[PDB]
Amino acid sequence: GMISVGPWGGSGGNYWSFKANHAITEIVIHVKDNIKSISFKDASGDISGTFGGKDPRENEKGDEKKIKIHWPTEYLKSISGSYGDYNGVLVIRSLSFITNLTTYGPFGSTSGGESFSIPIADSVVVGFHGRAGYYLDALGIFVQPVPHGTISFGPWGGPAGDDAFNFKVGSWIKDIIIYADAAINSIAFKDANGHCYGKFGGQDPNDIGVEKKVEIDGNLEHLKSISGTYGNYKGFEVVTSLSFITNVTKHGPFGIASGTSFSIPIEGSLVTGFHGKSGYYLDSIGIYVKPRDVEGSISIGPWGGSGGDPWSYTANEGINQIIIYAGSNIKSVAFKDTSGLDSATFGGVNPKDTGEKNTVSINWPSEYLTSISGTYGQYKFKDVFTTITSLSFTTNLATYGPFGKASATSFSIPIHNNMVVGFHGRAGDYLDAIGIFVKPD
Amino acid sequence: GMISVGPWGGSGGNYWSFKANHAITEIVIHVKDNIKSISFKDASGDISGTFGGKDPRENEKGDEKKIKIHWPTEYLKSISGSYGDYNGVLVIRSLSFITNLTTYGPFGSTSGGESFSIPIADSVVVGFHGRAGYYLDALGIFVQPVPHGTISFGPWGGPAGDDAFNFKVGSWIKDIIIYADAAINSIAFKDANGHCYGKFGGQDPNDIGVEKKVEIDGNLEHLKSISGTYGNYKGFEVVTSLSFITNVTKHGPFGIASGTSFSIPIEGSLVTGFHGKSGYYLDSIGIYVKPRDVEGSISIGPWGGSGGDPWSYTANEGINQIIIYAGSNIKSVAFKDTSGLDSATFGGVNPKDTGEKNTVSINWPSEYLTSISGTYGQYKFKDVFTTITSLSFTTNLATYGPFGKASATSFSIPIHNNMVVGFHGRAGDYLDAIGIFVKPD
Repeated sequence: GMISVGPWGGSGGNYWSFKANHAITEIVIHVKDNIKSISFKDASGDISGTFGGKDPRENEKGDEKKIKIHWPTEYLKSISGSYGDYNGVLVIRSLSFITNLTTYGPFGSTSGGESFSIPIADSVVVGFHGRAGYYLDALGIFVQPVPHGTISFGPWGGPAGDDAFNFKVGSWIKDIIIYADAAINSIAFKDANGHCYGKFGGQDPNDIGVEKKVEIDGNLEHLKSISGTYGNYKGFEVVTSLSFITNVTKHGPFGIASGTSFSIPIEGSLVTGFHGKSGYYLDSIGIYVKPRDVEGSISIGPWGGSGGDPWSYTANEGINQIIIYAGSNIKSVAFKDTSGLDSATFGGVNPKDTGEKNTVSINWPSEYLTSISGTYGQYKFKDVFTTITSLSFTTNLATYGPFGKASATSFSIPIHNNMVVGFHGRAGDYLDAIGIFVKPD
Repeated sequence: GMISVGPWGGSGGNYWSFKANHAITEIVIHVKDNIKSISFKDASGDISGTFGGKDPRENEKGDEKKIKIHWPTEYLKSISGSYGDYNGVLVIRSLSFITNLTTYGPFGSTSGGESFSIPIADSVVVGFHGRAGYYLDALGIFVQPVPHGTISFGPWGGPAGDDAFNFKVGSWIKDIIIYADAAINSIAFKDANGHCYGKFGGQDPNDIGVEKKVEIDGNLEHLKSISGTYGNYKGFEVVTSLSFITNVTKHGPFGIASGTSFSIPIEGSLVTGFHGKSGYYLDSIGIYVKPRDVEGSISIGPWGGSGGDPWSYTANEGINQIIIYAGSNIKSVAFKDTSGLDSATFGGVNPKDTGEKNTVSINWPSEYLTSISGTYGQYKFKDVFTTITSLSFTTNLATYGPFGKASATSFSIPIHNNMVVGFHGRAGDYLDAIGIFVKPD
C-alpha cells in the first residue's frame, strides 16, 4: 500500500522499481557530470541492484558516492534534483536526498537543467522507481505516511486568507462544488456520507462567482489528484484554476488558467482531504492522500433496521476509540483513529433523545478490533423505529459492552484470523444498523 | 504466493531479489570465467537492474550475453549451473536457463567445481534471487505452479519398486509414520483430518522395520521440505534415511544416513503431498508443495452441532465442484478443485444411510463461491443428532440448493466483496457442522 511519485527526468530507457522490504539505509550513486547510476540497500543488508551505468565506455564511469540514512532515528522522506541533456538524451543530472533531519547533496551538476522538487509532507520513502538504460533517465519514489500521519501535497497558491481549512474524511470525496469566474472564489466538498465541508471562500458579496459541480461516481471512479494554476486576482495571490483528476477522467478546468501552473505526478493514491486558506477567495489549496489497495476489504452486515442514512468509516491507520451514546437503544456511534481521523457522529440527531456517553479505548496496534455483536428491535420515542438496541465491540484481547439493552433478535459473527478496519450502517435519530469492514490478520 | 529455491553458490556479497510483474522474457549475463553479473527484463519491458559487476577491474567486464524467452509460447521453468572458487571467492561459475521448449547455455566455465540441478516440475520461474558484490556469488529462482498444476520436487532414491504412490491433501501433513532400521522400510502419512495415506513399503515378509512417529502441531509448525539419503540396502537401491523439515525444527534422521544425500533448499513452501515408488522398502520419494500464502485467510463459523470430527479443506487453485448427499438432511459433503485436488468425504460413515448424490459445478474462475446458509436442527434415524439439517451454496452468479430440507434454526452470512476458498466443520455419519474460509474479491 504505497503511493508512486514522479518520476522526473527523460522518457528514455526502461522502467525499473525497487520496493524495499526494510527501511532504505543506503544510496549509492556514481556521479561525474550527470548521475550515471543508482542503487540501494535496506536495513537488513539487502541491495537493489544497479540502475543505469551501462555503456560500454569506461571512463565516463563516475565517482562513487554513498549516502547513509541513520534508521530508525533518521528516515528518507523526499528527494529533489534536476534533469537535462546528456549526449542528446534527457537524463538525471543532480540529486538530493531529504530526511527528517537534514538534506544530502546536491550530487551531480547544479547548472543548466530543469530542476524538480516535491511539496510533500508526512511521508517516508519506502522505495524508488525510474527509468534507466545507459544512464538514469528518470527517478521517482514510493511513499507511505509516517506513523500516525497522512501524506499531504501542497498547498499551492498565495500566503493570505483569513479562514484556514483542514479536513480528512473516512470514506471518499463524492462531490466538489466550485464557484469561479477568472479565479476560484470558493470550493466546498461532500463525503460519500453526505457530510459537507466548507464553503471555503466566497465571502465577497460582489464576487461569489458561478457554480459548477464535480460528481464522482464511486462505483466506477475515485479522486486521485488535482492540478491547476495560481496568480493575481484583483491584487491578491489566489488559486486561479483547478482540475480534479480521477482514474477515469480529468474534470475541469474550472476558473481560468493564469499565472503559475502546478500538478503532482502521483499514482496509486486516493485523495482523502484538502487543506489550505480562504478569505474572499480561495488563497491556497493542497491535498491529503492515502494509498489505495483500493482493491481490498470484506464487508459484513449491516444488522438492524432499514431506516436512516447509510454511512461508512474506514480508518486511515488504526481505530483507537469508540464513543457510543446509549439508553434503551443505541443512539449514536463515533470513531477515532491513531492518525487523528475522527468520524462524524452517526445517529443522535434528535436532541430530546441522545442517551449517555460511553467511551471505549483500544490500545492499537497491540490491541485491535476483531468483531461486534448485539441486538436489534423496536424502540419507541414519539414514533416506532427498528434500531440497534444493544452493542458490544470485541478485540483480540477484550469485549467492551454491552451498551444499551437487549431486545429479542441477537446478532454475532463467529469469525477468526481477521481485523476490523472500518464500520458502516445506517443512522438518523438512532443507530438503525451497523456492520464491519475486515481484512485477514 | 511463490516459493523460493536455492540459492546455490557462496555466502559472500549481499542478498537481492527480483520478482517480475509480468513473465521473464529476457536475461542478461556478463561472462568471462565466472558470471560477472545478471539482470532481467519482463514482457512489459520493465528491467531489474544489474546484480554483480561492481568490479573496478577491466578484463573483469565479461562478454554480454542476452537470453530471450519467446513468451507466451515459451516460459522459464528452471535453471542449472555450477559454482566454485574464483580469486578465492565461492561464486556462480556457469548457468543454464530451462524452458518448456529447450535449454539455453551453459554460459561460463563448466570445468569448475560443483554443479547444481533442480528435480522440479510444474513450475514457472516468476523471479530470481541471489547474492552479489563484485561478482554473482549465488543464484536461486522464485516459482509458481503452472495453471492447474502443483509444484513437485524429486523423487530421490533408486529406480525400481512394484508399487507407486501419488497424492495431495487439502489441509496439511499432521502425522508421518516411518518404519526404519538401516533403511526406510515403509512410510505413511495422516491429514489434519485424520485421513490416512497408504502404507508404502513394508512388504518384505522378513524385514518390516521398527515404527517411529513424527507429530506436527499444526498450530506452531508446518512441513516445509524433506532431506535424506539413498543407496544400497540388501541389493536394492532405496531411501536409507529421511528427515522432515518444518519452519521451526528438523525431525529425524530416521534410518541411517548412507549412500547419497539429497535435500531441496526451499522457503515459502507448504508440503501438500508425496509421490514415489515402493515395494519391500521405500525405493524413492518426492514431494508436492504449495506456496504458504503471503495473503492470509479469514475463517467464518462453523455453525451446527458440537458432535463429530474436525475437518478442513482448502483449494490448491480454486473450488470447481461439490458433492452432497443430503435427503432429510446431510450425510456428507465433498469438494473438487481445478487442479485435481479431491477432498475426502466428510461423513456418510453409516453404510446405512447416505441420501442421494448431488453434483454442483462452478465455472471457476469466472464463477466462484460466495457464502453459505442452512439449518440445524434435530435429525433422528436410530438416535437423535444436532447436525446441519439443510444447506445452500451461493456464488457470484447463482445459488445452489437447498439440499435436504430446511429446519427450524437457519444460519446465514451477510458478507460481500469476498470469495470462499474452502470449508471446515465437523462430520461423522452426518455433517454436524460447517463453516467457510474466505478472502477478498
